[PDB]
Amino acid sequence: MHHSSFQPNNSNFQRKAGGRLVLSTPDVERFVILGNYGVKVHQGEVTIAGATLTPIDDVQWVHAPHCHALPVLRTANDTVIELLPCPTAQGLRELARLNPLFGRLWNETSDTFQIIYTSADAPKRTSLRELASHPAWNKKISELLTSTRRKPSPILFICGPKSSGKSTFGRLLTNRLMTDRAGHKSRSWKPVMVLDLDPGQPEFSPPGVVSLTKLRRPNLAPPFCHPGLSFGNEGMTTVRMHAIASVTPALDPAHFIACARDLFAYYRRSASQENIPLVVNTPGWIQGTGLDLLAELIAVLRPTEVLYMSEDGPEETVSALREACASSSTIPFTMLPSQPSWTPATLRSMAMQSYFHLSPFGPGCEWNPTPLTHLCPWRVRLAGRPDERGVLGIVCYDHQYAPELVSDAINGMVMGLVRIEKKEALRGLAVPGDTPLLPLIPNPTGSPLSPQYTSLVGLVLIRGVSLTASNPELHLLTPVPPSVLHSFRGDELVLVAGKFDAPTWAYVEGLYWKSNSKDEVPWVEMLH
Amino acid sequence: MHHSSFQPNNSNFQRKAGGRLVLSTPDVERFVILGNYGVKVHQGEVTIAGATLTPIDDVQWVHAPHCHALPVLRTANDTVIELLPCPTAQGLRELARLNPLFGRLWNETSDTFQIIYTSADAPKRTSLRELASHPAWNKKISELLTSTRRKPSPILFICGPKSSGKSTFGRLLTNRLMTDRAGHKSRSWKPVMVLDLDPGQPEFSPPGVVSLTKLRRPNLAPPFCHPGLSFGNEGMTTVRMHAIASVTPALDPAHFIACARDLFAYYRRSASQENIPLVVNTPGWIQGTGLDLLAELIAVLRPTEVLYMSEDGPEETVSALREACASSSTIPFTMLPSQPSWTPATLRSMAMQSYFHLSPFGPGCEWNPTPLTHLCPWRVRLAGRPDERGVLGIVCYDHQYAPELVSDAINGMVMGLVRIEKKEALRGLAVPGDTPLLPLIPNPTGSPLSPQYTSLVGLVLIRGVSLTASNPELHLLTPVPPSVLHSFRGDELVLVAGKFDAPTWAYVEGLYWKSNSKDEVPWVEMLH
Amino acid sequence: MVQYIFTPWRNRAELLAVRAQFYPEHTSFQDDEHIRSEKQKAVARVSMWMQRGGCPHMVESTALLVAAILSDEAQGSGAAGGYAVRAAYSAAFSRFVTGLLDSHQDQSMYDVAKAVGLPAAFVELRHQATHEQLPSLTRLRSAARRALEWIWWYYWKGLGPVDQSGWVLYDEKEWVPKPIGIV
Amino acid sequence: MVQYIFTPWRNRAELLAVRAQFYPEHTSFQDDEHIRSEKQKAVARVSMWMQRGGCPHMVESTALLVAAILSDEAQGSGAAGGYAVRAAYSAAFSRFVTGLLDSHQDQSMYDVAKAVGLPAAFVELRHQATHEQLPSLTRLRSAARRALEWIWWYYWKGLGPVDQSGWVLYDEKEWVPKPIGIV
Ligand SMILES: Nc1ncnc2c1ncn2[C@@H]1O[C@H](COP(=O)(O)OP(=O)(O)OP(O)(O)=S)[C@@H](O)[C@H]1O
Ligand SMILES: Nc1ncnc2c1ncn2[C@@H]1O[C@H](COP(=O)(O)OP(=O)(O)OP(O)(O)=S)[C@@H](O)[C@H]1O
Ligand SMILES: [Mg+2]
Ligand SMILES: [Mg+2]
Repeated sequence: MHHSSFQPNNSNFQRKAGGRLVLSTPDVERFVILGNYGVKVHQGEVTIAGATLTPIDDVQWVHAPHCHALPVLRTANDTVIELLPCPTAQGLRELARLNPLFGRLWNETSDTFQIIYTSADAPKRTSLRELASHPAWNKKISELLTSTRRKPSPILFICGPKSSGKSTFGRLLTNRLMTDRAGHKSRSWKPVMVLDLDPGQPEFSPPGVVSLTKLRRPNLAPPFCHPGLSFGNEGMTTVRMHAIASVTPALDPAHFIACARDLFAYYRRSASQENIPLVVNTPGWIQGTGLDLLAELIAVLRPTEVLYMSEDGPEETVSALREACASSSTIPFTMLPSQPSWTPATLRSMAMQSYFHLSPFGPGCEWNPTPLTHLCPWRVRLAGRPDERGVLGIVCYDHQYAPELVSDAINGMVMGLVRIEKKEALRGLAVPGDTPLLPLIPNPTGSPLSPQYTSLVGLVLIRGVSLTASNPELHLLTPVPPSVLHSFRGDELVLVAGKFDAPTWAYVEGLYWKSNSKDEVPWVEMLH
Repeated sequence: MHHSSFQPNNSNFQRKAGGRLVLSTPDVERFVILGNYGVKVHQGEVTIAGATLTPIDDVQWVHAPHCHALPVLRTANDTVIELLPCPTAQGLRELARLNPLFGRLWNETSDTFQIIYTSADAPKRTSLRELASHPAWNKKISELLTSTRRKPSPILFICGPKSSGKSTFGRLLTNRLMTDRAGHKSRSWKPVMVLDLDPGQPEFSPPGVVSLTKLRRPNLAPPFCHPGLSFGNEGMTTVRMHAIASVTPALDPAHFIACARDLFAYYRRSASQENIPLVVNTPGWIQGTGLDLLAELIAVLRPTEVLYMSEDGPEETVSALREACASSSTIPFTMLPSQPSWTPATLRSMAMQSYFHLSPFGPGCEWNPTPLTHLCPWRVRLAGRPDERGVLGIVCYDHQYAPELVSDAINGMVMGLVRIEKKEALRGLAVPGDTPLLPLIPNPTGSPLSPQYTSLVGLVLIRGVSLTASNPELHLLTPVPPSVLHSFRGDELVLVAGKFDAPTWAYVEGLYWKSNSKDEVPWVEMLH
Repeated sequence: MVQYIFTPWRNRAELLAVRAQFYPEHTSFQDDEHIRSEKQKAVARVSMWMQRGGCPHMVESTALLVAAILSDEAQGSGAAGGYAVRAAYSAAFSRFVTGLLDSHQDQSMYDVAKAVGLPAAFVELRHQATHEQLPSLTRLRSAARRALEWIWWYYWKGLGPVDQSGWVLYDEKEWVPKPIGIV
Repeated sequence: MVQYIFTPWRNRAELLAVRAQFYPEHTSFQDDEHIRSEKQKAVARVSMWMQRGGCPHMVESTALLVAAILSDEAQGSGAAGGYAVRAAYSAAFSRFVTGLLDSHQDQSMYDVAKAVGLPAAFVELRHQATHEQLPSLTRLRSAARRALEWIWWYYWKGLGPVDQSGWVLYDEKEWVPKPIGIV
């Protein structure tokens, strides 16, 4: 009842009841909880990775994956906290049976969340990092906050070299802006919008998609813990998405910028009514094409403040950025430190797999552990007319394909359902009609469908094309709930096929489940 | 009459008579003459760049171009030397009116040869080097010499990295073997054969030709002072030549080796009778293709002794060579030092131009200063039959050509007259017959004409193709004397066109002569 | 269970089939046309594989070389006019050599080449092609042919011996679990 | 008198002629055939120049690009089957970029590029082409076109405005001295 330890620190009466923990603290004390838990400040005030919770607040669920930096919790004078066990976490845990990578990512104890004490936890291969922060970061955030409180909805543009802290900083900034409650009698929470323009390792969307998200609650979880927010009191909702079909925006810069314009446009419309700050995080390019892109982005958006997380970056990139910034005649440009294993590739892959296992519908988002193979696929028709077919055709990005090959190439990959809003989209393509072959929409140029008239409606994994009968059909499985799928008349719905990085995890998944619980699997060569 | 000076040294009675110098020396003394001169040891013994002259010897002409290292002359106890002025040198000198490069290459005084005294000579931009030699070099040479005197005709293979001393060493070795006269009562001079397998900067042939030369007199002059020895008491004669048509043997290794075989074969035949050592100098490659070539050459020739002029060469080349050497089960492999402006390109060019100005007849070879433009060309017919035409056709190496282009491409370049010995050469080509167009012999493969049945008969410079009439003809000018040209029936004579490095000097030559003595010159763009 | 290697081709038969198409001679007017046709189909197939993701470097190299060769010996208003062919060849060689050297690296170009067993000629040809004056058609032709034979020894020969009814939820009473891809 | 520059082309008219053939649009069914034919002849001519020795790098680059473009849009059993075209394009770009960067050098690739004025896109495309997975046909096509226009601005536009009687010794009484080449 006085637990003291290097990483964490002192405490007081620790009352275990029904599976939850009621812990009292009479003095400033820091904890480092690990796992899945819920916080509900009973009395006093606590800070969690940028947010501040007081007695008048709802339960906040926190996911602390052993991968990233465990959020630190700091409690202030005369406080009583109640730590609840998260329910939906159980489903996520079971995902370890479908991929060993998801196994070592939480506490290997009994309960759902385990406290730590310098080393009494953190099983083998600990590598247990911790979320820290230079005083500079905090000071700058404070400045931005106070300035905001006396002006309209600011726009903060965050950029910098790879592995610099752009994401983490964004996280802190967002939470602070939302939760601040400086002194205007809590005004409970100011909504906040996040514009994600990073196809590489996205936040609030599966890899390969750009999007605009609206947050009502603090963001206290990694990307692979909510990669598919509900489409359409609604803690996090997605306003619009666009498919780039590549893990590198260096395949069609024009398209990338066009997407940025459309999304920002929507933000403008929404902002016009209620004041809502926008936080945008850019990719991680600082030379060549990328640098040019950044310059253009700054010009288009006209960000109020540009934050470069380097402080020792190459003179070339810094100079270029400063010039672009100067051009819009008035934009503050500041620099911050950086503070510099799970490689980006694996992390990205995890995001994708998590997305596909998202259940079609508390607190967050439930998960379904049943392997993809077992699930029943969606049977789409490929023989009729553009009113009794379902899919209007298949378009290819950045690369064509001979007719015959298409069947084999498409099969097994990830594609995107794109909904046509205005017919002024396919204006310039030989759209197949009544019509056995796949209704391929020839696209000589190669440019992707315009972003002004088309919107992404989630990704699709194809599990088998069988066009050898008198009923051509496609078996595809997606996370999109049936409600949305049925409401589309089939006449406005095309499938986009690009890169996406072949979902290799899918094939193996079945085998893992079968073996763990304890035969010509295409594309998998078993070594024996 | 006691002239003393740092570079040269003491002397005695210096009698000037009729234009020559009779100088007496009562003690070992070294001189460094510059220019063109003739030596005739009256009494005693003198050494000149490797050779030794005694009273029983004929006048020896020495050319000391200011470019290379002036040959040093060392006189022994109680000697009297008579220095004669070279005659034919006058023609060579006048060549300065056709190219400023040939201007600064001798003494800018009155007479033909000027002695030196540390700095009293060597006009502006002196850079006056001097021929030296590590004692190791001399010792090794001595060893080879004594060994030779008790065995048959040795074969010495000299190789090493660029700018190492392969050529200079060869020079010394050749002179010593020839002149030695150890103690067998002078046996006046042993003939010596030199096999030049270096298309780059050749010795005893114009750039781009491989050849076998026979020397009766000591070699005391740079390459551009006898690039076209007489074909067929005959101080230096050429036994056989082959055209490679490139300044780099890296365009058809097979052909290069084939040529080496043929030439060596002839050497074998000649050697069989009279004992005559052979000195072969290879290119300057030590990595990749070149290294492989060297290995093969060692295998084919089976040299008695291999001399690598590096002593610190890369372990790769040295190891490779040692392995190849070991393979023939018994070959001594030794290493020597190296002792490390006129670039190879310019030197090579000079060689070529000198060749073309050679007079049709150490003492040596006369030169004709009249510009090439003024000379009367050889009118060859291109309309008749293979008995009244002259040239049997035009073959291309390593590259084809569309019919139309050929006329323009050939014009102005340097090609080679190849004499067919046995009809088993053009066996595999569509030889044109009776037949306005150039009789082009299509050669799909691209490989050069076999060396077993074809021999080079000097190079040719084309100065104008006019196939627009009722008498197709080619105006070409060469150094080959009329006697040889007429004795060929025209049925066995083809022109080979390869690289050769376009003779740019030719075009300008006319202009220089005209201006110095004091209009749409093709290919020359005058800057004004 | 790290014994899972992913390949772009569905199974093994497909890979062997492609091998057969590329090298008819070893695997074994109208006949010539047939052979050419098959080679073209093989090249296209490999291209697809490349896009799919994950593909042995040797396969890509072989595809490039064969494509170039096919372009070279094409009569009938479309033989690339000589300069294009030389470019295709140069590109193929550059990619092939760069791949091999990059793979077996921890030295110099020639040293690594010798270690692998790659005839120095190829390294030289690559270097020359990149920096100065693309080589002549004849050299490229012969070199490409040799390259193919070498690749055969190094890789291919070891792969085996030589002999609103638009969306209807699938009936939860007729479905049977089966690997992703099979139907 | 070091004011002598040597060129592979005989005079100036020939160079201008080649320029005209390459860029009909700026210099200005049957017409299309004519234009294509002329372009082919120009490419061949440049090839000859290259062999002759001494040739502005820009000319060689232009020739390569045009040759590739011609190969791409050739119908009639000989359109290279798609992979060859992509190779020709890659080779052309590699040579072009390598030349420009190498020339204006004393830095980094991108730095030199920026200094010269070469859009970074080209540098990136080159790098990608050499090391990994030759780019897609569409990108190469558009890039090549842009490259040509740029080259036009950088070089071509400045070259001028835009509007046993077998061997008989020649009679030493009828010959008149005249430059090597003229007849
Ligand atoms: N102050 C800090 N406190 C805790 N972790 C930090 C801190 N600074 C950096 N890190 C670590 O740095 C890593 C990268 O953090 P990010 O914010 O994702 O950087 P990033 O620039 O977004 O990386 P990319 O380019 O997006 S892959 C994380 O794993 C963090 O654990
Ligand atoms: N001992 C020496 N005495 C005088 N000059 C020397 C000596 N050693 C080297 N040199 C100079 O070195 C230069 C090169 O001499 P070479 O014998 O031609 O070397 P090389 O290996 O034949 O050069 P390459 O490869 O053929 S161009 C000459 O200009 C000589 O003046
Ligand atoms: Mg990030
Ligand atoms: Mg030499």
